[PDB]
Amino acid sequence: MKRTFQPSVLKRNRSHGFRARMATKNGRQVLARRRAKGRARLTVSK
Amino acid sequence: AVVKCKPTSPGRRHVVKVVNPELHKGKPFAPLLEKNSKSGGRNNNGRITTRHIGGGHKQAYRIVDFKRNKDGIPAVVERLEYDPNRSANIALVLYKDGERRYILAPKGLKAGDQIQSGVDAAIKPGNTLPMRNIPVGSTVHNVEMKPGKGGQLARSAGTYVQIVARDGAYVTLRLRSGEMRKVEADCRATLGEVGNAEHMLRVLGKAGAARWRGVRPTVRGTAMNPVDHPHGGGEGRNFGKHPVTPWGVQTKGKKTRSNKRTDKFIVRRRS
RNA sequence: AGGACCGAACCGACUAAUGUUGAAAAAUUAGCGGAUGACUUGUGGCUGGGGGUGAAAGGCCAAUCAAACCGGGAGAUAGCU
RNA sequence: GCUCGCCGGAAGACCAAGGGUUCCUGUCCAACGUUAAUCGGGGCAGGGUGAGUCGACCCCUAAGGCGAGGCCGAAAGGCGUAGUCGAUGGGAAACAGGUUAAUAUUCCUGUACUUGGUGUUACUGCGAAGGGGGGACGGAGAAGGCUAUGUUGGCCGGGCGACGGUUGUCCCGGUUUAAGCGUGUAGGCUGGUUUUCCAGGCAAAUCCGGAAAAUCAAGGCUGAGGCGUGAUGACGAGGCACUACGGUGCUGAAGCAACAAAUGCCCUGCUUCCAGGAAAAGCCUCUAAGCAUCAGGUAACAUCAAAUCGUACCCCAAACCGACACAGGUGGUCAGGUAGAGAAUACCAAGGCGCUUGAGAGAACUCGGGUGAAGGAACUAGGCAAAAUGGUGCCGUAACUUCGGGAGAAGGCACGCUGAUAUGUAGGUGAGGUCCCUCGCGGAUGGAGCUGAAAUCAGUCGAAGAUACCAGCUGGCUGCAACUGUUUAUUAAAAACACAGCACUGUGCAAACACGAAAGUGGACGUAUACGGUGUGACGCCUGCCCGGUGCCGGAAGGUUAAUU
RNA sequence: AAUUCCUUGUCGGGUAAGUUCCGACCUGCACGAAUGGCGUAAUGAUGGCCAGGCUGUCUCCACCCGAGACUCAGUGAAAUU
Repeated sequence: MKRTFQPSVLKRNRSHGFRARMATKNGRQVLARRRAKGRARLTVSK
Repeated sequence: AVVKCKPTSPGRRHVVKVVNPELHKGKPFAPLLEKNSKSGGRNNNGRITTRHIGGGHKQAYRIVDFKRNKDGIPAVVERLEYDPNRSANIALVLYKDGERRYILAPKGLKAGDQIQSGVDAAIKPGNTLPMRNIPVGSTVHNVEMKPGKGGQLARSAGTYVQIVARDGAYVTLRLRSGEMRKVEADCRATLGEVGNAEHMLRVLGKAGAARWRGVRPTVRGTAMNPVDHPHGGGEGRNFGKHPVTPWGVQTKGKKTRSNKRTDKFIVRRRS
């Protein structure tokens, strides 16, 4: 049975990558929230 | 010529084809071709704005000359070609100076015929003149709504308009819909009629033929649920309401023309 | 020639049995339908929640859908246990 | 190590995606492994990924994204021009052999190729953000010519048999060789060359397009394979000195022909059809502004450069997605033998495996199968399940019908092996020879050799010859839907949805309509033989009466009637 | 009748016996003409009914071949309370 998660690095970066987050005002707020919480990994870049 | 397919299998029993041997059996003129990407009825927002559009065969756009402003230079018809972008056929014409162009094919135009445009052009089918110089009561096609803008009326397979009267700077025309409309007596028109009259006699014969044209299936609306369509549902087949579009308009006689900007060029709207 | 015929790959899921703290949060075995087409498949792209998409079942939208998920208003309110 | 069993259109081999050291060596057995474990994809340490030619990067663009100004919007922000990004597509070049415990078209040996920089020499009109050509494109079908590959013969090496026979029409193995360079064949396409002229290609043009003359028929382009060279080489079954019996130097015979033959190549071809089949750059040409004893351009030779990143290993799976070492899911490439129409099926090759608890016993009962006296649907909601039919050729085949069908209707007969016709026939393939020639990969004749159905007659074995696997049950009446299709992923596949056809109605183009506070976009680069909405649902015969009610479309006198005054 | 309550309507066909099925009748509880009426060849993993063949479906079960169940060694769960 085909499952929901079908990995693809290119699609992963284009959807949730660091540059994708910085491209919009709402995306930049996601980074601000995560930085405030002290997340070690800000995004899924690597 | 209309040809009826033999019933060798279901889906071919009711097929009626329109076969025209005069059409060119080769590739079109490359310099007058352009890319034409399908849209699926979706606008720049990505939303479906026109339903029942999608799929179909790949097509290339042919640059057709709807203005016919190359006055005073005779041209000769080279061949007739099949145009997937319209119901009518098109003709490739070569001018005396060596330029080639595409035009709508009139009724009785064939390879080797000579055409011309301008004020002094002869009154023959395929010739384009300002409607001021065209005798009243004649049949024309590819009519311009404004001078120099390009033909916009009577461009379909076997359509045409008739010049009824010419009082001043305007000419009264009888459109295929029966409307009596008047336009400036400086708009160009082409003598004759668009020649594909047999186009309306074809029978697709099966569902797949419609899909080849890029038409997607239509769901009635009485077969949906109330949340989807005003015609809604019910236990069985009820339909106890006045017919109405999606979004709630009567669409059984209600008029929707609310332009009022011109409302002066119309005389005998129709019927 | 054909939304033509028989039939593998491939795409489906009509019947029965098994399984039901399963090998598997829908599968296995034996049969079964389509199989040049309104076919099928890889990669990328677009449509966002009273909105999308829907050959139309209230179907589907990340094992969740007669209004997704996450955070917030929020210790909503509960003449009821 | 010897046997046995299983897969073999994979359960073999090579990749992408994804994972990220799982790869090799040494060492260890607590935990992990559904048991033990000396073993492991486990612990610990060390080692391993070598490129001008493979891929990425790079040049070019598709859908689409972003978007200087701009237009629009309470703010946030939306759309979009010039532009700039974006492969799943286009764009230069490497092959064979050898080698490591683990990498190789990357290292080594041999032999090649591509694009740039610089320099010398000779001859020279060079020049683009512009013009033209080219790149450049669909479905289906049909053959013909080929190769991969296989079979047999010949050749070379070895063998003479654990039990009757086996020096022969006997048995086993091998019989391999690339890119590149030269040749330009089967075959495909196109009439060439010269001169003059012109409202076209935003200006120009010797280029493209157009027009008018003259002169010739052979010009050019494309093109699988074959042959030659590459190769006096490499490889090579097996021997022979070393041989920690783990393995290395040297040496190494034959290395041909015929036949069969692809889903691969010629073929981006040819024929045909309607639903009419990307873009841009590299590349080839044309000139403009400019530069002309310069700079640039073509050719030869020499020289230099081709960086950077990926390269281990798994990849139908124990390493990816499923919480598991999970009977699930996962795109591309390779395609041997016998039988067979076949990539079905059975047994095998190369290769890979026996699926990580076993040992006994031979109760009920459950699961998966085999057989069955007499009866044969009496079972049951229902022939559920099971049994049965099953291939090829020939004969033969009803009602009804839209004349296509129904139809493989139904039903019947023949199928093995051996010999002969014919020491292997019809057919296919085609050597030598002869002759011709524009003397070439040519043409005609010629028939050796090779391959090889089908049929008839006669004989013969068994209970049974389409013997296994494989492989339609058939017929009669009737409801519904015309039909192929679509649907509740995970209890409903249907009479439900679509459907071609039909009708009503809206819509004159800045169309109706739809998404949007708006700009704008779809409709459509369409124009009433068009587009939207609604109902009906092939086809045939047809579709009657009612406008009081509700809606819709017109009407113009009168009554009533908002802001405002 | 995919529509009929009374109802297994009445008559005929098929069966030794037919609330289903097929053909007629018309008292249509409560059919009817594009939310279409009546026919219709072909088609259907579609609903109902009847035959031939076939059989462990059954009368009525018997035996046999395998995997569990049972015993030994190792590992070692669950709902519930």
